[PDB]
Amino acid sequence: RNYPATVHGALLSGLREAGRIADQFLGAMYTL
Amino acid sequence: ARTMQTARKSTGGKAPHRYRPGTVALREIRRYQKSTELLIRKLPFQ
Ligand SMILES: Cc1cc2nc3c(=O)[nH]c(=O)nc-3n(C[C@H](O)[C@H](O)[C@H](O)COP(=O)(O)OP(=O)(O)OC[C@H]3O[C@@H](n4cnc5c(N)ncnc54)[C@H](O)[C@@H]3O)c2cc1C
Repeated sequence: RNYPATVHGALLSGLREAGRIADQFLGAMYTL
Repeated sequence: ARTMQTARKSTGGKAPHRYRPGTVALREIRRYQKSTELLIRKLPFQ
């Protein structure tokens, strides 16, 4: 949302979804 | 948006009460010019 149609925007979206998937399928040990 | 403008960046859109001296004096002038009561005290005068 904050950086659309840019390179850094897609870069952060990749980091975002990679963190979303890892917390989903590997578990989050930092939230406890 | 404007984040893609590399040249010729478009800058259009974003960034108590006191009375004045002399008033009470004149009002006193109006007050005593209408009355006729004595102004000097009676006992100090006597
Ligand atoms: C003309 C132009 C100029 C740009 N200029 C700038 C600029 O000055 N600064 C800036 O920061 N950003 C700029 N960008 C944006 C930048 O290019 C993008 O952010 C980035 O390159 C694309 O990232 P992405 O991986 O999300 O998209 P993509 O890399 O397009 O991700 C889609 C990928 O999937 C593939 N694919 C597509 N269809 C299929 C299919 N059916 N099956 C399998 N694979 C498929 C594609 O080949 C591609 O590899 C520009 C983009 C364009 C088009």
